[PDB]
Amino acid sequence: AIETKKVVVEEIASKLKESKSTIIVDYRGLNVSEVTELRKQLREANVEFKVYKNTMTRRAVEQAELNGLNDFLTGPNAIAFSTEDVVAPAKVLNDFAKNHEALEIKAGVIEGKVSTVEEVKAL
Amino acid sequence: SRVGKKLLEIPSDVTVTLNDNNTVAVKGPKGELTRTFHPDMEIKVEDNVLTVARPSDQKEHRALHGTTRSLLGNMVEGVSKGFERGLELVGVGYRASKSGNKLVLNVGYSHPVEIVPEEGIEIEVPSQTKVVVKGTDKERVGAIAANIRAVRSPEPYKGKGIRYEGEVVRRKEGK
Amino acid sequence: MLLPKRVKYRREHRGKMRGRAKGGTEVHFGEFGIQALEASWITNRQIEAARIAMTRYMKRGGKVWIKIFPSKPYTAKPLEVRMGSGKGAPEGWVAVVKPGKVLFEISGVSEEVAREALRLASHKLPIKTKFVKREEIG
Amino acid sequence: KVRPSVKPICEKCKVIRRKGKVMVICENPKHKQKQG
RNA sequence: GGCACCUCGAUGUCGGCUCAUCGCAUCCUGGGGCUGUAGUCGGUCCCAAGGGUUGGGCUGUUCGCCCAUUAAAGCGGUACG
RNA sequence: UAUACGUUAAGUGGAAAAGGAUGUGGAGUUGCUUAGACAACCAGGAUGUUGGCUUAGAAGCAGCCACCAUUUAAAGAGUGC
RNA sequence: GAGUCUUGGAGGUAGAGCACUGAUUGGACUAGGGGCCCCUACCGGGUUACCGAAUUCAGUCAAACUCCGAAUGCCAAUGAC
Ligand SMILES: [Mg+2]
Ligand SMILES: [Mg+2]
Ligand SMILES: [Mg+2]
Ligand SMILES: [Mg+2]
Ligand SMILES: [Mg+2]
Ligand SMILES: [Mg+2]
Ligand SMILES: [Mg+2]
Ligand SMILES: [Mg+2]
Ligand SMILES: [Mg+2]
Ligand SMILES: [Mg+2]
Ligand SMILES: [Mg+2]
Ligand SMILES: [Mg+2]
Ligand SMILES: [Zn+2]
Repeated sequence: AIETKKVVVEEIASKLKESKSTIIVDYRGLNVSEVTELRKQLREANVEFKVYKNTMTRRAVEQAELNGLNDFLTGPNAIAFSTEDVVAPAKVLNDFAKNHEALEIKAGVIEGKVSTVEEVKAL
Repeated sequence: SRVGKKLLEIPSDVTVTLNDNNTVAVKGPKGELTRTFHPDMEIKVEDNVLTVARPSDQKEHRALHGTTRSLLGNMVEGVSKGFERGLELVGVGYRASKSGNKLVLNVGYSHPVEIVPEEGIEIEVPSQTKVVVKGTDKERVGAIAANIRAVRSPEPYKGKGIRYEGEVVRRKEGK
Repeated sequence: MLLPKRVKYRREHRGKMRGRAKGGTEVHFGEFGIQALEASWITNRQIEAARIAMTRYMKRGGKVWIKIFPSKPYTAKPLEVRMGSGKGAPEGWVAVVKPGKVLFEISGVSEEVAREALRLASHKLPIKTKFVKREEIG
Repeated sequence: KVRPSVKPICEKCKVIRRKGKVMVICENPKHKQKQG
C-alpha cells in the first residue's frame, strides 16, 4: 500500500478544480466502443474527460471528504470517473446521451454527480 | 471463504422441525423431506436463520460442516419450489412418448425400451421430442435423468441419442 | 567418447568408494550445476549421452562445463568360460563419483532454461542428483 | 492410459485422487490417465 | 552359463502313449476406456482362470516347414510331470 | 490390556528400485492483502493498424519486421483451441 | 613369564596434496609456420580461430606418484601396582 498513498495525494489537485462531473457504467464496455469514444473526447478536448477505472471506493472517501459527500452510497455500484475540466458542460451531456441511450454502452445505474449541491438532472 | 458459514432463511409455509439425534425434517407446500445428519455435528435454527455450529477444527469436520449446510439448502429449495431437468432428444426419428405413468422411447433399437419411475417423482412429456423430469428432491431427479440418458449415449460422430438440456458434445469426422 | 591417450598400465584394482568428495565440490566455472548425492561409476557413454541432450535443449547461448573425466579402466572376461586362468581383457573406461561432487555446469543462459536443461540431463545418469547454484559470497 | 507416472500435458488437466489412487482428468479424453 | 553343498556298498537317460493337475504374463468365449474407430473388420490398454483349446504329409525327433479345417488351434511349472 | 507425550490409516507393521503425486506432522524463506487480496459472477480484449510483409485475405499460428508505438481502464496488433 | 601406567625408538598404511613420475578441464600467451588471399614471386601481413613446444592463471585424479602423515600393532628400558 505504497503507491496508493501517492495516487490518493495526487488526485487532490485533480478534484479541486472541476464543477460538473458524470458517472459511467462499469461493465458492457467494448474496447472498440472505448477507443471510439476516447478518440471522440480526443477530438473535442484533452483527456480531462476521465476514464479512470482503478477506482475502488476508498480513494473517493479519502479524496472527497471535503466536498461531494454522495459517492459513498454509490460505492457498491458501477463506477467510472469522468469529470469536466473545460468550458460549461452541455456538449458532454449530448455525447453522454447519444452514447448511453441504447447502443454498445448502457446507462444502467448512472445518476450523475454533483455540481455544487445536486444529484441528478444536469443541464 | 467457506460455504458452511453463510445463512439460510425459511419461508412462511416452510416449517423445519428439530428432533433428537439431529434428524431434521421439513413440511412445505410440496411435500415432506427427512434426512438424518452426522450425530457429532450440531445443527441450530432460528426464525429465518440457519446455523451450523462446528466443534474443534479437524480434517473431516471442515467437510461435514459444509456438507450439512449444502444439504439443508438443497432441501429447503426443493420443498419451496422443487428441481427439474429437461432432456433434449435429437435423433433422426428418435421419439419418446407417454404411456400411463411410465415412459417409452423408440430409439433406433429393434424393440421399445421401457422406463418406469419410482414414487414421488413424475415424468412429464411436453412434446414427442423432449423429456422433462420433475420432483421434490435433487438427487432423485438427478438419478432419474441419468438412468434415462444411459439408454442411448450421444454418439460423437453426429448428435444421435439422449443428451442433457444444454450441453456441448465434441464432433469428429467420418468418411 | 572420452578416453586417455596414454596410460601406464592397462589393468587395475577396482578400488573403493567410501567417504566424500576430496575436491571439485563447488561450482565456480559457471552459474549453475548439478550435485551428486550418491556414489557410483559413471561410464564413458552416459556422460556424452547426457551432454548431447543438455546442449541440444539449450540454444547454444551458454556453454557447458563437464568436470569429470573417465580415467580408471575396467575389464571383462569373455562369455561362457570357467573361473580362473588369468585376468580379463580391458573393455572400457569409467569415472568415480562421490557424494557432493559437482558433475555438470551451465553459464550464459537464464535460470529456468538452465534448470530444465539440467533436469533433462539428470535422467540419463545412474545417480540421484540435486540442482545447486553458485555460492553468492564467492 | 495406465502408467506409473502421471502428470498433466496441457494447461487444463487437473489432478485428483479416488480411492487412494492418482488420476489425471481433463476435457480432451486423450489426456485422461491413471497411475497404477 | 557360473559354483561344487547332496547322491559313485548304483536314481537309467530324449520323443510318443495312458492319465492328469496347477499359475496367469488371456488363444477363444464374457465386460469396458482411447483410437489416425463413418458401417463391417481392426489397433493398444484394463477386469476376468468357469469351460474349451485338431486331423494329416516329411524328420528318431524335440524344433521346424507344408496341406485342410476351426470360435480358438495360449505360454509355462509339476525330477525339461 | 502400566504411566507420559507424539506419528501412521496402510493390516504399513508382517520382503524390492528408477520415477510420480493439493496424503499427513513439523521448522523455515517468501510476494499480495479491509486504498482489499485469490476464487466465483457482470465487463470488454484493437486504434497512423495487421500496418514492410506472403501461396488466398495471412486480416492472430503462409512465416519473416525485436510485424512497433498508440487509445489508455488494457491488449501479445495473439494465450491456446 | 604376563597385564597396565609413565619413557624412547624403527616402520610411510588410512587420510590428505601436486614438491617429483604420469593422466588430465577451461582461459591468457599462444611462439614458428601450417591453408586461403593480398600472392610466401624471393617479403611481411587478416584468419591460421592454430595441430601447438613455453610459461602463467586457476581446477581435477593415481595399487606399481609422494614436500607430508595418524589411531592401532611391534621392539625395549627403570620404576610402580
Ligand atoms: Mg582444492
Ligand atoms: Mg562336493
Ligand atoms: Mg571348498
Ligand atoms: Mg542330503
Ligand atoms: Mg543304497
Ligand atoms: Mg490379467
Ligand atoms: Mg501316405
Ligand atoms: Mg522329464
Ligand atoms: Mg525344474
Ligand atoms: Mg505387508
Ligand atoms: Mg587414499
Ligand atoms: Mg598410495
Ligand atoms: Zn488435457
